[PDB]
Amino acid sequence: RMGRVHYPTYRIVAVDSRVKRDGKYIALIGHLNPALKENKCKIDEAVALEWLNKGAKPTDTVRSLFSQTGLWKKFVESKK
Amino acid sequence: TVDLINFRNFGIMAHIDAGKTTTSERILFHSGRIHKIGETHDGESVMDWMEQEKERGITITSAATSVSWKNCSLNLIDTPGHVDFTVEVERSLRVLDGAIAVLDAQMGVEPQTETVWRQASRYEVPRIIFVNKMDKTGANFERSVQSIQQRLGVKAVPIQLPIGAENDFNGIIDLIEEKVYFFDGGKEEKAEEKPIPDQFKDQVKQMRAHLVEEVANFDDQLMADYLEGKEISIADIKRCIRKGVIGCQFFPVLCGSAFKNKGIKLLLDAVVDFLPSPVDVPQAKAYGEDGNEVLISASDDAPFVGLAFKVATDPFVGRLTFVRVYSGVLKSGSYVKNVRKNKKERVSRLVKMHAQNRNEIEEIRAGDICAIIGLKDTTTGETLVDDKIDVQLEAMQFAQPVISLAVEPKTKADQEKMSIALSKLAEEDPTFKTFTDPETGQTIIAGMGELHLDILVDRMRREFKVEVNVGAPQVSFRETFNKESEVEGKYIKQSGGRGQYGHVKIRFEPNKDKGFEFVDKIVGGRIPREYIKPVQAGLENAMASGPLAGYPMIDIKATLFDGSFHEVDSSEMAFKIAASLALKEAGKVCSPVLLEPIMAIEVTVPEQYFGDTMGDISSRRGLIEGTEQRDNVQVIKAKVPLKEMFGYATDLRSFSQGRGNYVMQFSHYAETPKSVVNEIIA
Amino acid sequence: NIKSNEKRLRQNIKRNLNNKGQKTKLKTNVKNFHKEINLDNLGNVYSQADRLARKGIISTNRARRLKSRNVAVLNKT
Amino acid sequence: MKYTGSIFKRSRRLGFSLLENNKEFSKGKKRKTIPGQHGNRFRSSTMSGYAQQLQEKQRMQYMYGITDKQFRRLFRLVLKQRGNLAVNLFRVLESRLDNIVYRMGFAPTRRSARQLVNHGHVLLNDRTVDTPSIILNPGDKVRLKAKTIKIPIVKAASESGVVSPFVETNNKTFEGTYVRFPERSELPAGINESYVVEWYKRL
RNA sequence: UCUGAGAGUUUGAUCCUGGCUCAGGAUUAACGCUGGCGGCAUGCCUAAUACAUGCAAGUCGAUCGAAAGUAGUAAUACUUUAGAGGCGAACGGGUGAGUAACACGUAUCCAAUCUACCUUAUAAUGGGGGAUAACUAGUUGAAAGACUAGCUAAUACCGCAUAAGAACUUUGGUUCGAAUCAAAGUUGAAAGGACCUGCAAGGGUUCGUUAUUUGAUGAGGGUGCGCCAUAUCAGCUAGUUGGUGGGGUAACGGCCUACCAAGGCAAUGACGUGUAGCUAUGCUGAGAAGUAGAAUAGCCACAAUGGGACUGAGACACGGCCCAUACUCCUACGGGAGGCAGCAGUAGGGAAUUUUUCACAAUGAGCGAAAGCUUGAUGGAGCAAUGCCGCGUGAACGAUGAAGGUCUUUAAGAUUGUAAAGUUCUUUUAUUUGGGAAGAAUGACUUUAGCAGGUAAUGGCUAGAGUUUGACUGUACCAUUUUGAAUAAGUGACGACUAACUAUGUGCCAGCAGUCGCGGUAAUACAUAGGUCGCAAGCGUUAUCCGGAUUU
Repeated sequence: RMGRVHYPTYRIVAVDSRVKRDGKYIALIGHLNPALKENKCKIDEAVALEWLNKGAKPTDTVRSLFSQTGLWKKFVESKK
Repeated sequence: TVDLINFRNFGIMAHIDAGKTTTSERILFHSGRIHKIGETHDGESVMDWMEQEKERGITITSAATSVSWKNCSLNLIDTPGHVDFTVEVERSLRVLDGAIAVLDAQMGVEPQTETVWRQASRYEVPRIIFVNKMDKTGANFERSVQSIQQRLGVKAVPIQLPIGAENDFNGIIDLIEEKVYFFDGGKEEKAEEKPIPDQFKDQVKQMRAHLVEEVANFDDQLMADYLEGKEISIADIKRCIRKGVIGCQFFPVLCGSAFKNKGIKLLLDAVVDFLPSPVDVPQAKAYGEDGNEVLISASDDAPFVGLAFKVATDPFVGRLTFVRVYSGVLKSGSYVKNVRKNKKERVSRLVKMHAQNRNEIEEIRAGDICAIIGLKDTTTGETLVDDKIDVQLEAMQFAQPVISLAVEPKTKADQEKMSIALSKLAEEDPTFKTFTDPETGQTIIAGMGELHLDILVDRMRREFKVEVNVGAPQVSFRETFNKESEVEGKYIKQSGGRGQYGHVKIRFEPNKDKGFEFVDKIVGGRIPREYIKPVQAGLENAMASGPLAGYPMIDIKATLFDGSFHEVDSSEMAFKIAASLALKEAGKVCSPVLLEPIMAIEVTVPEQYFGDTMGDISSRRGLIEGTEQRDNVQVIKAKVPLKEMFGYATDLRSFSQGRGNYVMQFSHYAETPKSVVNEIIA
Repeated sequence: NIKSNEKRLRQNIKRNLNNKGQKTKLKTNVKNFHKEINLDNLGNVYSQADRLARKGIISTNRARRLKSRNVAVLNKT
Repeated sequence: MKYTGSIFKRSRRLGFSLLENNKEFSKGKKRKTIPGQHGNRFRSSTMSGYAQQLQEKQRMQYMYGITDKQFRRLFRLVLKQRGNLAVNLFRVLESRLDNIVYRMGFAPTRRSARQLVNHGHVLLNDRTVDTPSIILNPGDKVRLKAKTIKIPIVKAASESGVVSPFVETNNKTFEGTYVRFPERSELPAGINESYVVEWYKRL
């Protein structure tokens, strides 16, 4: 994780699965704070579409969060 | 996994040249049926390297050597790392629970077996007798048993007898069992029993008489059976011997020639049967730390308890701490604490150290001896507890060596790294002390013969890569010269931006009643009072260095008879500057006599080797014309000079075969003869 | 540490031998074409080298370069 | 020192007091000279602007029981916002918990207030408070954790004190509220704050 | 709202040029005295010196033969890997010796570059053959193993045929060094597995194979400008420079080769030498600028030293392969095994910088459909006053100054000092008893209902509930939770530079110091005593760069 010990942080960041954490990437989609979870997340809701449309699917641990936000419903429109 | 009846902690504790090293070597050779030793077949293909006794004993000693038998696994230890030492065997017999001492058959005065025998007699720890020499000259059984019984008086009960002379040994007798025949030579790898003939039946009856006659103190029903004559079963009589052993009042003797390796397995059977198990004997009754020093013990239960006794050093690993696991089946890897020092000593790997390799066992059963790796702050005496149990300190007797050798290395950086190594060595293996005196800078070390310092230099150079040569004892002497009449101290120089002057005349009188005192014989006041006190101190600052070499001038009086100075000149320091000048000149004329430190030597002697000791003392310039005995043993007091006692230590050690030790005390300082003062300067 | 590296140590040698065989027949066809230039040799080179270009032995770039350089001398008649 | 344990010496040397005046109660001589033994006719050896700047700095700092490094930290945070920093330093210093605690009439001395606060005898915003190093914000209350309301000192000194005009309190329930920022002309002070501003050259 | 502090010193005195030190912050920091406590941050600057032991990337049986087991005459349901085969081991992780040059940084062009695996659509997933490991057998040996014959299977290998589209060459459309679009010749594809519906029938469903088409990703390539010092380094250079043909690189190119031809770069500093990881930035300064480039992040560099090559989309590969060299280890001397600049740890050096630690709970990666497995990345713990920060050693009454030190040296009196003696209040911390969360509602699994090209079904997606994963922790926090100020102060200075003075001893002596300089009988400058001040759980001491310093 990043940020502070006992106060973790992980920015929702657009990147391809090639390198380590906190390095080269393409776009900054947003951020989520697990230290206080009340169904809220910093999401641009627009750039994430461009990130998803060029491959490089996000980290597997955010799929439920994006479904809660409502991004999968509008993303699966391509395969419809 | 194992039953505590099978696991046993025994050992061999014997005098060198009696076969102790040899018997340990060959026991490891023929008992190597466990892969940790494996010496039985893997020592025959390889050539055993024989270098010395020193290096082999250093690199083969294993505080935990486990060997496998039919049902009972043993754990042995070879403690004696010197000619003979008391605190090492103290720690060992304090942590171990089985003693096998061999008897000499080549120089049979038994110098260093008697000491450990008396120690065990005061310790009351189970001990058995075996003899390594049976097929060698001077190794007859009857003479040995008669001599030990007559001299030591321990009420030994030899059980098994050999066959043939002290060189034609060709068969083994067991008094309650059949006879052991030999198919091959040594190595005792084939076992078979045969009935006894009359030629041995006679001695069978004869020695069974002594065997069962003495056991009358155990289970009087056996005495009734002996009165009746009905045959006594082996089980009950052997249980009686077990009771005698645990009571530490009966001591059986075995037979066999381990030097050529005859009679090995029967030794194993006898020692595993006659000696108790560490589950049936209560653990060492040690005194706790609460304000009472009450006896406590965990009885091989869950609480892990351990007292550090051995700490060795090894490169690539660090500190290997040989400690006894008195109770507790602990885990490999934990953080234990000791209360007497308040630090969590790290438990990283609980290992067993073998002659040729190491083996870290995951868990060790209670009542065992083993090493631990790490333990960066371990001192002998701390209690290792982390299962919520109070600490303990077992203390009944301790001794520190006084046999002193004063040496010095040959290089300064060599001395520095020697100090760095010896501090750690003292931290790990307490068996000697270290003194540094401000005379010139010398290491006064505590030794036990030359072998101790040889072990020192070996363990230093083979590990730390140090070049060092030992030195000779160098000591000083006090000084006192003749009472002079007058001295002429002149200070003439135009320096200091002013006038420098001083004219001193002192009759210098040494005294032995009181210390230094200054006397002013300047009645007319030709010198100022304010100029007296510094130059006084100058003599007090010059009483540390004489005119010859700087020998201590102690308790000497000064009386300023006459003096003069310059009214506007004669700086004060020049006075004291002159004070050392004139004192030298007349001091050269005075031809001082020395004062040697005379000491008292108390030697306890059995009054059978006093001739050599008395002659050596006479040669060492002493006063002896008789003896003064403590109503059963003679403790002679002798006045000795310190200048030659260092060699006299080992001379007395060798003259009495190491049987008589002494203690050094500071008597006083006495007048010297001319044969000492002619050596004052080169 | 490592447990299956020897698998690749023995795996590549036989595959390398097979690839050497493919390369050798390719070079044999190229030399045959170089001896004299005609349509049948070029066709044989195509039919026996396109399979090599299919798999991971020689990339298609080198194959294209080789056939272009062959059809050049073919058209130089 | 955070807990000097001896304030009368400082009062005698500085001629000032945290209260109005209670550090001279005729227990022997009532002398306004310097303490110790240095001669009653000597004053000092160097009396430049540096000396008086340091004297006023120590006066202001020891009037609040604060350490110098924390004072420098406070000055650093003061440099963030701008305005009339001369009186703003006083306003921010008074916003510390124990200062307003005395301004509430709770306890006569800041040291007593610190002793009360640290041992867990004060409640604020439903959270236990153990330090007076809290930057008070306009519109905040302070409770008393009614279990510890049985302290005799605060009960006795609630009425016998003086309430500052920029703070209010319902002393019957022993809870006070911060009204507005403090002012220079409403509190007893004569400190040349400009010397304090100029002296610290770390920034 | 914002941007600049001075002082001392050479001379009888003064001015002036010029130099040095002090008054400021700070670290990859150390030393001496000490010494409550939490959070955060940090911890080989030197020897790219060797390194003991264990751990450091494996995975796939829902890919295959062979081999064991649980129960079952047999079929079988499941767990396993020695091997084959597939994917991944080219990532992640560290270390700064060389490199003073398109390496880095920056804007760019690839009418010169590949891009497996992820996203988009599409021509499709046709048919045979021969193979060899494990195993069986025989030698050798301590194991180690290797060697030699026999049998097997596939998504391993090699052929047979069909191709949209591709590749290749001729004809015609067509471009700001080359490219579009038509007709033709030529030529190359593979491989199955799991599941459902069916009596068989076939079909469908999921993974995946092969030829494509799409972007994106990542890497490569050359140029503009910027990017250390040195003239006590004047000429450097021969594949060096250029044309032609061929080879070769992933592509373009003396990148290589055959012939031919002889310049290129330089006084605007080549070339040689010395030093050096670069960049965002840390620090200082108001700034122009100076300094170092520790964490952290991007790039290249190397992996005992030096050469090569195979493998695969991706290497000339931190712990793949061969050789040489140096070193090192074991051996029953037949022969083998090895590279901590991966994590801790050891030796040595240095003044000096950590424990031979707990788990994948969170994140990522690899494989697999998944239950899941590996993860020395990582999350933690612990040490280390190493730094920053809050935080304590209590708080309120209580003398003409308790005793006593010290001073007044002459007492009368002052001072230590409301500090104390004593009274009251209280427990951060401490000691004991209890409750004891969040970090994780993340991923699957199972029951419900719906959606979709679709069917008879099964599978993919979303909505709902339940199962659970926590190493940390008996953490934090609180609780008629017991006791009681109780369990808790140092370090520098006191002539002026820059804040606070007196006595005693010391007689150019012992001794001081960053500067002025003190001490030859009274030292406020030495030693010490009392008191005082400057900081603070730290205080001072030396070394580094900055400010002061318009002292480049």
